Amino acid sequence: FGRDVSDFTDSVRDPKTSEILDISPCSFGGVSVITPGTNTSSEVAVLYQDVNCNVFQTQAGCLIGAEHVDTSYECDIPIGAGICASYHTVQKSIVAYTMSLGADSSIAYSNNTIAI
Amino acid sequence: PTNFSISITTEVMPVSMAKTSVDCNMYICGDSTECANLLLQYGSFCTQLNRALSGIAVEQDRNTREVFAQVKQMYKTPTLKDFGGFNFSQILPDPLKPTKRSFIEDLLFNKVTLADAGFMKQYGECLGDINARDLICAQKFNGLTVLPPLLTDDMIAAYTAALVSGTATAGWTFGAGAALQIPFAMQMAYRFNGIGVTQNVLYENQKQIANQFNKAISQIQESLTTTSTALGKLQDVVNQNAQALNTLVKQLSSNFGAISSVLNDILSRLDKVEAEVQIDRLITGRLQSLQTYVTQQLIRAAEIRASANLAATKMSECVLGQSKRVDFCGKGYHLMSFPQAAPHGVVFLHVTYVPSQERNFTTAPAICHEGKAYFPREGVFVFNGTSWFITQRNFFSPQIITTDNTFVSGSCDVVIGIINNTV
Amino acid sequence: QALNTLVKQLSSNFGAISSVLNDILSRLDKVEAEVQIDRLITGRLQSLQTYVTQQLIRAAEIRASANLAATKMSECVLGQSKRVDFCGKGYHLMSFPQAAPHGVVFLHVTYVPSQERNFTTAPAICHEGKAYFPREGVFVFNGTSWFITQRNFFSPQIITTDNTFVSGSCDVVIGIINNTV
Amino acid sequence: TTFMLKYDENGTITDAVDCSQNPLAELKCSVKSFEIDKGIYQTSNFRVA
Ligand SMILES: *[C@@H]1O[C@H](CO)[C@@H](O[C@@H]2O[C@H](CO)[C@@H](O)[C@H](O)[C@H]2NC(C)=O)[C@H](O)[C@H]1NC(C)=O
Ligand SMILES: *[C@@H]1O[C@H](CO)[C@@H](O[C@@H]2O[C@H](CO)[C@@H](O)[C@H](O)[C@H]2NC(C)=O)[C@H](O)[C@H]1NC(C)=O
Ligand SMILES: *[C@@H]1O[C@H](CO)[C@@H](O[C@@H]2O[C@H](CO)[C@@H](O)[C@H](O)[C@H]2NC(C)=O)[C@H](O)[C@H]1NC(C)=O
Ligand SMILES: *[C@@H]1O[C@H](CO)[C@@H](O[C@@H]2O[C@H](CO)[C@@H](O)[C@H](O)[C@H]2NC(C)=O)[C@H](O)[C@H]1NC(C)=O
Ligand SMILES: *[C@@H]1O[C@H](CO)[C@@H](O)[C@H](O)[C@H]1NC(C)=O
Ligand SMILES: *[C@@H]1O[C@H](CO)[C@@H](O)[C@H](O)[C@H]1NC(C)=O
Ligand SMILES: *[C@@H]1O[C@H](CO)[C@@H](O)[C@H](O)[C@H]1NC(C)=O
Ligand SMILES: *[C@@H]1O[C@H](CO)[C@@H](O)[C@H](O)[C@H]1NC(C)=O
Ligand SMILES: *[C@@H]1O[C@H](CO)[C@@H](O)[C@H](O)[C@H]1NC(C)=O
Ligand SMILES: *[C@@H]1O[C@H](CO)[C@@H](O)[C@H](O)[C@H]1NC(C)=O
Ligand SMILES: *[C@@H]1O[C@H](CO)[C@@H](O)[C@H](O)[C@H]1NC(C)=O
Ligand SMILES: *[C@@H]1O[C@H](CO)[C@@H](O)[C@H](O)[C@H]1NC(C)=O
Ligand SMILES: *[C@@H]1O[C@H](CO)[C@@H](O)[C@H](O)[C@H]1NC(C)=O
Repeated sequence: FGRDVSDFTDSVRDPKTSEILDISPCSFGGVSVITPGTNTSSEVAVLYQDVNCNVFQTQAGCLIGAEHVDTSYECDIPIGAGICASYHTVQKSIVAYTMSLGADSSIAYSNNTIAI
Repeated sequence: PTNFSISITTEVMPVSMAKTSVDCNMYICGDSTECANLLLQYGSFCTQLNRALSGIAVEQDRNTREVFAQVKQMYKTPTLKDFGGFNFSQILPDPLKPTKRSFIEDLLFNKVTLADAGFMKQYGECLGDINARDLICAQKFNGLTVLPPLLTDDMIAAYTAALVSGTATAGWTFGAGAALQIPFAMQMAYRFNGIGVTQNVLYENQKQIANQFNKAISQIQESLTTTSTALGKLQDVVNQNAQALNTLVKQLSSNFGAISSVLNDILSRLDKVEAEVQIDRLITGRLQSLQTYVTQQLIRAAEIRASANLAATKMSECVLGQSKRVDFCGKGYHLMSFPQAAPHGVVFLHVTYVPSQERNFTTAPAICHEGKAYFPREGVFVFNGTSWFITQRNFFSPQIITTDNTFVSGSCDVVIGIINNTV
Repeated sequence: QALNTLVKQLSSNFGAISSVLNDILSRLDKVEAEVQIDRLITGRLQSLQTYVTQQLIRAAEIRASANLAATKMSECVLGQSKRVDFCGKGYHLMSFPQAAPHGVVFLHVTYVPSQERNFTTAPAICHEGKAYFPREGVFVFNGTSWFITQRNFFSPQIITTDNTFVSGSCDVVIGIINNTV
Repeated sequence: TTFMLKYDENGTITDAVDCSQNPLAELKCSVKSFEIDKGIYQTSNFRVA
């Protein structure tokens, strides 16, 4: 048999046909559930942390059950890595988007003028 | 003092740590499908731990939001990077550069050696190349995961760039709702006005001040590139956050009063009734370990929150205005500050004013002109060597004594040390 | 929620046959039931210790918040503070404290400039060959002549010897526009 | 399987959920409630049989 830094069998020699086999856990990864609220709707969006995979890939993982939106609102449901989800009228559905940092503005720089 | 120098110091403050979550059903009672029946009988001990850990996850994002997201307008890069001889390059981003961070922020990001939790460790990576024995693959197999932060490194860099651009262009005015345009010349003159000295020094020695500013920036860059232990407070956070998870992983091989520390061995040699005692012992021990880990994480989160609050206060005061608090922003007299991003922290660059060269002067408390005392308006009289003159306490600027720079009160009998002269 | 969780944590078998006593004591003799009683005591004592630890951790943060509130009261309420973004968003004028359940609410009266106006300006003015630097404020070009005004409110004022101080000559400073005092 | 039963003021069962039918039902089992507010919650990790 074999053992790890934590006591657990990872390598076992096959009785018949000696050949060394690796044993790994079946379950691996992470999953989160995004819901607009039971009172509003019963639909949910599931986000799997460690997968490549209406699917839509984020930096946190592959998020399913929601639709991609190319315009940026403020954040109400803070999904990781800058993505946010909300209930919008697209009937309604869960939509994912990148959070808006702020309002764009530019000020002209001049060496002779001031504002009072 | 007769001469001054411009010094730029650095201050490193952590703002957030690693955001983590645990799956107890996999850490304890791993894939047994028979022990899980006994885990339900022990009670809902897991919901409390997960709820306690979620609060820290929310707080570590609230801290970053409070520290950086202070300006509502996102100002653009002034695309000039040279205002009155003050070279603002190497602090603001360069459009013809791959990364969206400036040179100093890239150097800061290069110093910290993160454990590099890729946030996407797929089953294929942890199932192959097992000979490497990666620690992260060992933690994710036991239900210990690290969540990614809400604000990416690009958005924090954009926030710092907008803050620096607003400081360079707007000045101190953008601390309020609106921002008033002003050149960097009279902005520095106003900063020199609230420090104690007059506006004459800057408009007369702008070249020397700009040269000293550029040299200080270059020296800061060289110190960042050369020094080995600079972001130690930021590296310590990662070093403890990884060490706690590694300790929790290696704590799975302890016999908590049972025959063996590894299940599927007690269940294979003993029947249902006899193995339940050992399973309960192991569950109790591992639950105690999890509770200890959660308690230590909360205790660390308290200090991290305090540091984040201090960093936010220092940003709001030094970055968005001139502070008159002694030894708060920088060592010396505060002039301005520039914020820079850092891994799990923020770095402040404080521009200060330091007198350099001294000169001896004999002085008197007051002067008697015709029988009445002439006390100073603001400053101290000095004996330059030929006659009496009045000058400020921060720079030797001789001035002829007249009725404007002094106020008359009382007679020449109560005050001690009245030396006669003319006004 | 903490108290409710502590109450509902009384129905857990800490390795014993049952989570409710007077049942172990009714089916087992004195010697045999003592083990289960000790197990239950250990589990419930651990629960109590965890509750106390969490309460202490929360009390630390509550004390920090109370200290911050006391400092803000002593500064903003009992005087005018010159700290940026400490009392209120803007320029502090005064504050009023109000009571609240397990807390305090501050009402900060602030001053906020509203309307802007463009003005071209110069660092200094040359009168007869010597520089005339500002006393306090910045010179502006109102449109007809040169005037000096404060940075927080447009109040045109005629340039005289009172609102400026003479130092140096008109060679080192850059941007000297000639006018009269 | 694993179930959650609801008792009214009287001694009767009026509703029940299954802790494996849907991820929303699994989350409801984890929180021990029948109503869920808006937000993102963390359930048990992905399991293979
Ligand atoms: C145990 O018996 C099995 C019976 O299959 C053996 O496997 C065979 O081994 C021979 C060589 O001994 C090979 O030619 C066959 O192809 C194998 N068959 C299979 C189905 O794998 C095995 O080697 C025996 N083990 C020992 C230790 O004697
Ligand atoms: C104050 O010191 C500065 C330097 O800190 C002097 O300015 C120049 O400094 C450079 C660099 O050391 C020298 O090469 C120059 O010779 C200095 N200029 C001189 C001596 O005229 C500066 O002169 C000093 N005095 C004042 C009043 O600013
Ligand atoms: C501001 O500083 C930057 C960085 O040192 C200067 O850029 C360098 O300028 C020198 C002199 O022309 C060149 O030899 C280097 O190749 C430049 N470096 C880079 C990375 O571009 C810049 O010129 C300075 N701006 C001024 C003095 O106005
Ligand atoms: C539980 O039983 C009570 C008592 O029968 C029901 O509530 C009502 O109670 C009033 C007196 O307070 C009776 O006059 C009514 O007849 C009861 N209503 C009904 C519909 O029987 C209550 O409805 C029962 N709850 C259930 C069945 O879920
Ligand atoms: C994972 O997905 C990304 C896109 O998100 C893709 O570019 C990459 O090739 C994938 N990685 C692997 C190892 O398959
Ligand atoms: C001023 O005089 C004192 C007393 O003689 C002396 O110790 C000191 O060095 C002098 N300072 C300077 C700047 O010359
Ligand atoms: C005092 O000031 C006069 C101004 O004319 C100057 O000539 C003299 O050298 C000064 N005395 C000193 C520097 O000791
Ligand atoms: C200063 O102290 C000396 C003794 O050290 C004394 O002789 C002198 O009178 C004092 N001067 C004043 C102005 O008090
Ligand atoms: C100043 O004048 C007074 C009054 O005549 C005289 O007593 C004193 O000696 C003079 N000198 C000084 C240094 O005070
Ligand atoms: C001042 O002038 C600038 C440059 O033309 C302009 O963008 C800005 O809107 C003006 N401000 C006001 C208050 O008129
Ligand atoms: C400048 O001030 C004068 C004062 O008489 C006024 O008449 C004139 O309109 C001003 N110029 C402006 C507002 O452009
Ligand atoms: C201001 O900058 C412009 C170029 O943008 C230049 O032509 C002008 O001379 C500068 N003015 C002063 C007073 O330096
Ligand atoms: C001011 O007067 C000087 C000295 O005669 C002259 O050189 C200059 O052109 C005049 N105008 C300005 C705007 O400085």
